[PDB]
Amino acid sequence: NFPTEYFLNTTVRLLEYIRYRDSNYTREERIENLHYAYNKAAHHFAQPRQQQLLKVDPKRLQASLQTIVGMVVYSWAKVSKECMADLSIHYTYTLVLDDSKDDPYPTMVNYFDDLQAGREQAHPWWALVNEHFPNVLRHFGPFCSLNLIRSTLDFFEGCWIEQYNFGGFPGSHDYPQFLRRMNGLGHCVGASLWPKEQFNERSLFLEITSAIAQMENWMVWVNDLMSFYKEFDDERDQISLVKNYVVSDEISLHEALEKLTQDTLHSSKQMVAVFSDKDPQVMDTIECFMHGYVTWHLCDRRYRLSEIYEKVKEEKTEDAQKFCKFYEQAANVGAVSPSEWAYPPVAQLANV
Amino acid sequence: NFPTEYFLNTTVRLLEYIRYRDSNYTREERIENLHYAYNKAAHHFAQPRQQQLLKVDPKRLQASLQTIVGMVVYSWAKVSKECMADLSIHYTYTLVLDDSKDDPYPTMVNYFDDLQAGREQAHPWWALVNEHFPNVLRHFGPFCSLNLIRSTLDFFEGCWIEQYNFGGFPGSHDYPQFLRRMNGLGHCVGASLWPKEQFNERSLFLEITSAIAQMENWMVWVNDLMSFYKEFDDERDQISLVKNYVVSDEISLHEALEKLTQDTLHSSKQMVAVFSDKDPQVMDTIECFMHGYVTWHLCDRRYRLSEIYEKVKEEKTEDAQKFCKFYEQAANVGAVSPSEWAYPPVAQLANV
Ligand SMILES: CC[N+](CC)(CC)Cc1ccccc1
Ligand SMILES: [Mg+2]
Ligand SMILES: [Mg+2]
Ligand SMILES: [Mg+2]
Repeated sequence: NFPTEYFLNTTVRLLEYIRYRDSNYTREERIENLHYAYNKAAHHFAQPRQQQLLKVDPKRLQASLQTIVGMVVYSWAKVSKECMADLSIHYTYTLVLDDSKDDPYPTMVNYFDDLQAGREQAHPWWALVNEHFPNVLRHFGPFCSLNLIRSTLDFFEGCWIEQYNFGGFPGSHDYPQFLRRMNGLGHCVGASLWPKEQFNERSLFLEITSAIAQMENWMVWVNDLMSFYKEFDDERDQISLVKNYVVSDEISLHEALEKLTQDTLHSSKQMVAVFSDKDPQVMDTIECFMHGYVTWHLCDRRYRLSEIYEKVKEEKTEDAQKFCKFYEQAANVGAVSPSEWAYPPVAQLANV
Repeated sequence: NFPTEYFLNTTVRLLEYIRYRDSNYTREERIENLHYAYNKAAHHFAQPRQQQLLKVDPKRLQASLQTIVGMVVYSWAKVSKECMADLSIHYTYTLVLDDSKDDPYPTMVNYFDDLQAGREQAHPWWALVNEHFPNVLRHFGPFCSLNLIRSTLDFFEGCWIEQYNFGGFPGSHDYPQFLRRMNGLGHCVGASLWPKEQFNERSLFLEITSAIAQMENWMVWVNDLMSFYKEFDDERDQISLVKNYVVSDEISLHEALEKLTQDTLHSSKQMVAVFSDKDPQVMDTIECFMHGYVTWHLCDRRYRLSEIYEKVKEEKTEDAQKFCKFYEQAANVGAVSPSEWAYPPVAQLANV
């Protein structure tokens, strides 16, 4: 019984308030990048070693690779082409784990010993991610790298904790954000926004650190919101910030939703206050990520918000009128045919 | 300036909530443990490798190791002697890194590659800490270990950031929590309260995870609260959670203090509220930690809370007397002369 209606009352405030307006790229640029990124990642995930260690249903690997290339490209609009590709590999790995089961425990028992000795991790995921990492890290200075590493690590714990579908003992007010922060790849996204070929870690240490701290919550709440739909009646997505707010904080799915919104709205207000007068170049990237990020949410299959445009394309509310007005802008700019960039299929590359 | 009355009220409330009371920890036992831990550690830090790779003025090392042994022994009341010893070494390392003013950049440049390769780290602090870690992790299961490994890493970055003496951009509301969390060592503390020889993560996963989640905030805010007296006039330490709230949030020092207190009390309440009915054995570890922690704050000279007792030992106010009650209780069990356990000095062990 997805609340609907109210969903719009939320989405609209956010979009209207952040003055949603994806302006980055040109149809003739957007595709150049979608294809470049998809091409490298797909060639990578098609190798035998990757194919044999990453346990993923071919179909899901493909859908994920596409949702990721879409995310990297639409949000990291100011980084190099190579950078998007390598980021797309790293984020495609994390998405595989985010949607998977399997118990880590058995393989994580000698984690730190194998680490300190230089011995491939028992867990296949760690074995492939740690092997690939260097191709992501080369694009960054040391500090931003630490952030990427830590975050990827935290995210690993989060997925683990998530495998107990636990929303927290009622009255464990802290639990909710504790868990969301742990699996939101906050510091990983925020730091990967600053390639060294384009930024000087030491010269912009303060702005970059501030961006990591602030963007962590914006980035995650916006997703907690936009994807409230697709994560509604799905297992594994059963445990979400909103849903755990209810359990742990003891309130109604209606209030928890208002909570997430009042927050998201504030994060947004402070992003601007803080980064407006600062280095134009920084603002530009934050700006592009924020708009591009929303464009992707209103366009990728994963979040399937189409099943809402075509479910309210009728209800003439001053609310669902704005929602649809927005959804339109989005697809208009970011709705592309996979037939123009996502090819050939990863599988087809694998059996060669 | 200085809310002597307001502080007292908040302190008594916090002590009340957590039920600050009579431990079953006998003063003769406290001394057994204080000496055991101090001894293994002093012998460790007196090793030559340690002696030449750890840059710390001998007197501060001596003092630091002592403050730590006290903190551990008085708070990890239910763990074995070896456990207290090994945690005492790891926590002394961390505390010692704040004395370092050296830029992590040059040594962090090849962090990930040396790591993945199994080559000794460039930054000496890492070389020692990572080499000693097994000595600590062996006391815990895999889950709990991951947590320690992560916090220590987050800790390293926080030190890095703190080197910039930056309290946050005005309006960057998410910065103080971000930073305090970065170097709070929360998930480390929380996860180190459950040795595998006494608990089973698999069976108590949700209880443990939840503790980590709530303890992270409790432990850091309670420390920020007790430290609020010594740091009040400390022009040296410019960036403290509260002082950052002042700058980042743009509020009066008093308003920020008001913020900490609310979070601290509320955090305390929810602690009990959530763990009273839970496994008895677990609530004991929690219940005891909170008490010794406070006992330690009340007893370690570094916080100079005795200066307060010396200024309200006669007022006939309910708060003022309640305070003294608790203090004399703590002094009763905790006030122990260093001569009784901390010997011989590390310096003397080093020449031998
Ligand atoms: C990158 C962070 N994200 C983006 C939608 C929001 C918290 C979740 C995510 C996790 C794992 C793979 C892809 C996306
Ligand atoms: Mg996830
Ligand atoms: Mg998910
Ligand atoms: Mg979500």
